[PDB]
Amino acid sequence: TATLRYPGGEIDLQIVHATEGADGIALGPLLAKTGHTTFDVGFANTAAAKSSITYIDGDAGILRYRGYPIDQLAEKSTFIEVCYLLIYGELPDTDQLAQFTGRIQRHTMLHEDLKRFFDGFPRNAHPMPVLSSVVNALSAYYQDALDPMDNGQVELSTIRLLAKLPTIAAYAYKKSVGQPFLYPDNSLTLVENFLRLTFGFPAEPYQADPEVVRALDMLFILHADHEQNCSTSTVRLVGSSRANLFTSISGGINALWGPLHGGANQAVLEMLEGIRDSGDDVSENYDPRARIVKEQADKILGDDSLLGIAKELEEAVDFYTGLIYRALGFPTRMFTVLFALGRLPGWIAHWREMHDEGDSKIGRPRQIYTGYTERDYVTI
Amino acid sequence: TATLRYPGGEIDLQIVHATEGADGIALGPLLAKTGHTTFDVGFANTAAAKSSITYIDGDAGILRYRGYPIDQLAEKSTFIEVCYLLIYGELPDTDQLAQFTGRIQRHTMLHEDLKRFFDGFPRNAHPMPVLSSVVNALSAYYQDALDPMDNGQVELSTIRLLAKLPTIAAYAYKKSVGQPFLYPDNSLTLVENFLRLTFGFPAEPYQADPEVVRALDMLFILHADHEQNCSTSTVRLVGSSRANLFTSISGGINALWGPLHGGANQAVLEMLEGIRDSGDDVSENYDPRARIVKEQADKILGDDSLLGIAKELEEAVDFYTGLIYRALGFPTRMFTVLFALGRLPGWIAHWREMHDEGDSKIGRPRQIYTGYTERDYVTI
Ligand SMILES: O=C([O-])CC(=O)C(=O)O
Ligand SMILES: O=C([O-])CC(=O)C(=O)O
Repeated sequence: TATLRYPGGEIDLQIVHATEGADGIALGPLLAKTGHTTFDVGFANTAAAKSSITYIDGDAGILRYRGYPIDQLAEKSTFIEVCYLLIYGELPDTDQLAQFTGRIQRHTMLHEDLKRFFDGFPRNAHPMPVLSSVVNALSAYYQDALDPMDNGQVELSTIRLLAKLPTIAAYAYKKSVGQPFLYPDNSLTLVENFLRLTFGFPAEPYQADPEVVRALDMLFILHADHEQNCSTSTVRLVGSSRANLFTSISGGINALWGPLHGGANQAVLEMLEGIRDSGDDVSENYDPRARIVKEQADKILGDDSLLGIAKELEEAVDFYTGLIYRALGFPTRMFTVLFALGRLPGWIAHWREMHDEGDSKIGRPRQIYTGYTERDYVTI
Repeated sequence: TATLRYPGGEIDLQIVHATEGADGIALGPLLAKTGHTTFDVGFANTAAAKSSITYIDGDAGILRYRGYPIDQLAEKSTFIEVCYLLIYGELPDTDQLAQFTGRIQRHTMLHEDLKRFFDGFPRNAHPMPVLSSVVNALSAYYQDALDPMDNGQVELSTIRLLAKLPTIAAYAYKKSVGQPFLYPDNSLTLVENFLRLTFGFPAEPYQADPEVVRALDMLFILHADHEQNCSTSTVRLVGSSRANLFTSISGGINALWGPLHGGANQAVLEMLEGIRDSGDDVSENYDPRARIVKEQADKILGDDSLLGIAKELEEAVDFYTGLIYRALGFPTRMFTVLFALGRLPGWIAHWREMHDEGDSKIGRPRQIYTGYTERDYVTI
C-alpha cells in the first residue's frame, strides 16, 4: 500500500509487484475519487502496461529478452530465433524453429501488384517514406487475415510481416537508386536473402559475405526489442483502438521516423558528413549492446570520424552502429529502415501481448488545461 | 503540495494548476527519487501535456475550442474558421480568414504523380488503406518543407494538409468505386468542393445541395478536436521523436483506424447491416455534440434502424452521425476517413503546440516487468 494526500485529501493506493525492477503504485480511479491527475512529462515515470518481454536496468546494466541476456543471444542466437523467442516467449525446439523458419521463407514474395506499386513513387525517393507508404498499403493486398481478434489470422500476418518487410525495405532501397528489383532465393537465409535483394544485380550472381551476414544478423538481435519505447508505445496505442496488426506497425514505423529515436544513427553520419564538407576537427552508465557493438565495429572497420573517436578519448554508441551499416555499404537513408527491420519482432511481440490481456481498454490520457473561457463574436 | 508515502517512503510533489478542470500532481523524478512507478491502465488518470486547445467536462457537460462552446461554433462558425481558431488559438479578423482561406484554396491540387499513384492500388480498394498510404507518400512529393523546427515550413505543410487531405479522401472514394477523379473548382468552398470531388461525375456539372453542405461543414466542427485522445496522443508521441508533420498525422490516421475510436460510426452501421441480413428486432452524461447532432439528423432524415431508436426509447450518439453520413450518400467505409478530415485541424493544433513548448522531450513510458530471469541452452 501507499497513501496519497492532496489538497482535498487523501488516498490509499494498491501496489503491484514486479518480478524484477521497479514496482508500480496503482493509480485507482484517481479523478474522482480525487478530482486530480498525475502530471508526468514524456510518461517517463508512468507505466500503463505489464509485460514480460524485455527487462532492462541501465544502471546495472542489464538487457534481457524473455530472461536471456543480450550478450548471450547476440553471440549465440540468430535474428530468427530471437523473433520467435520474443514473440512466443520461449526458445524453440528444433522442429519449432524450422517450421517457423520454413513458414517465413515461403511468404517473402509480395503480390506482383504490390511490387508494381513501387512504380508510382518518384525517381529516386528516400526509402523511409516509401516503406511507411507500402506498409499501410498491405491492408489493401492482405485483406485476407486482418482480424485483430482472430488468432491464426494474427499468426498469418505475423508471418507475412516478418517475411515481407525485409523484401519491402530492399525494394525501397532499389527504388532510391536506379536498380532492378530482384526476387527471393529459396536457398538463402532471410538475412542473407535480404542482403541480395538490397545489393544484388541481375548482371552477376550474388554471394553474401559471411562476415557481413553474421554482422547484420547480430545487429538485428541487438535492436530487436527495447521496451517500453516511443515506437512501441505507439504500436501499443494504435492497437489500443483495435487497429489491425499492419496499421499498428505502421504507427511504430512513423514514430521511428524522427531523429531522437529511429534516425539517431542517421544524425551521427550527418554530423560526420558536414565535417567532410567544411573545415575540420575543432572545438567550442554503459549499455550492454554498446560494448558488443564496438567489438563487431572494430573488426569490420567511415571517411572519416575515427579521429573524432580517438580524439576525445583523450580530453573528457548509436555512433558505432552507423559506421558498421555504412561499412556494409548501407547509405545513410537506409539506417532508420534497418532499425525497423530489427525492431519488427518487438513491435509484434508487444502488440500480441497487448492482445492476450484480461482485457485491454483504449488509451485515454489526460491534460492540464491551461486555456481560455469565452463567447463567439461575429467576424467584424 | 502533495505528499506520497511508499514502502521505502516518502515524498512531496508539486501541484500544477489548471485554468479550468482538474489539477495535476507533478510526478518529479519519481524513480528514483523512489524506485517506484505509477501504474495506470490506458493512461486514464495521467496527463503528460499542458494544452489550452480544448476543454471538456462530460459531467457538466462542456466542450469548448479555445474557450468557445461547441454549440456556438457549430451554429455560427465554419469548419475553416474553426481550423484557424484551433490552430492559432483565436478567431480571425476578416483579412486573416480570407487570406487563410485563400492560402488553402490555392493548394488543393496534388502533384499529378501523386494523383497517378492512386493507379497502383487494387481495383476497388477500401478508402481507409489508400488514405494512410497516400499520406505517408506526401513526404515523397513535398520534401520541400519538412523541417519540424523551421516554421514557415510548418506553416506551408499545415496548409498543404488542410488543402490536400480532402482531395486525397475524395480520390480514395473514387478509387473505391470505378469513378474518374475530378479536379478542384476555384469557385467553391473547400467543403463544397470536397463534395464535388467525392460525388461529381464528368457526365454532368455538379451542384452541391446547400443543406448538404451546411450539414457536412457543421459535422466537421463537431469532430474538429476532442483532446486528449488516442489518435491525437499518437500524433503527439510520434512528434515526440521530432517526426515531421506528415508522419505525425499519419500516426494519428493509423490510430484512428480501429473500431473503438475512429470506426465507431462504422460499427453502428455494421450493427445495422446485419439485421437487414438476418431475422429482425429482438432481445437477449450527455454530450453537447450529441444533442446538436440529433437535431441535424432529424431534419436530413437508414434502412432501417429507426425502429431500433424508437424501440428502446421505450424500455430502458456516434449512432446519429452514421445515419447522417449515410443520408448524405457516404458509404460506410468512408466514415473513418470523414472522421480524419474533421479531426485534422486538431491533430495539427496539438502537434504545433507540442512544438512551441519550452522544450518537449521524447516519450519514454515505463512498464511493470512481469517476466523471467534465464540462461541460453543450445537448441537440443
Ligand atoms: O534501440 C535503440 O537504438 C534505442 C531505442 O530503441 C530506445 O530507447 O527504445
Ligand atoms: O470524437 C469522437 O467521436 C470521439 C473521440 O474522438 C474521442 O473520444 O476522442
